Amino acid sequence: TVINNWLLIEGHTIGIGDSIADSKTYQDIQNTIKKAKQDVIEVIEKAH
Amino acid sequence: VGIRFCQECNNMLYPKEDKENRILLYACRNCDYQQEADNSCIYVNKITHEVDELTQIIADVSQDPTLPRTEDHPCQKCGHKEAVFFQSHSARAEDAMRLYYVCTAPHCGHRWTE
Ligand SMILES: [Zn+2]
Ligand SMILES: [Zn+2]
Repeated sequence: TVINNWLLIEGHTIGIGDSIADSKTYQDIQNTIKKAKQDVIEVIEKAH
Repeated sequence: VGIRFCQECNNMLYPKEDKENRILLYACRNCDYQQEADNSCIYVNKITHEVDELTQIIADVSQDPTLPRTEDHPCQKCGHKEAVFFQSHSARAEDAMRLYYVCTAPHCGHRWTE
């Protein structure tokens, strides 16, 4: 009861602003993905 | 190795022993046709059996639109650049990822494996 009636003051939500990252993070993620795909390609070449 | 057939009944020739001249004779069970063989080996069993598919690869696979193509591997015979390639495409192969190549130039059909 106490926490609910206090939460009536602070509030809570979830949204796109909470699910969106920053440009630097997007660059990091894309770099990591490209490196991983390149490494998989290298492994396939060595196997062939 | 192979199967050889009698010329009279056209049945399989089983090996029969000639206990007089110490020689091998192929004889059938339908008529009394005899023969002398050149293999001199009744039975052969290889358990490795790592057959190179270059005998079993058809040259007609070059017309497949779903196969990858490369131009960094020119054909040994006709020097054509583009050459289809694929993997072993064999079941009962314990482990294999080697590539196989077929030249895409018509009537060349060169099938190698670097
Ligand atoms: Zn016969
Ligand atoms: Zn060729």
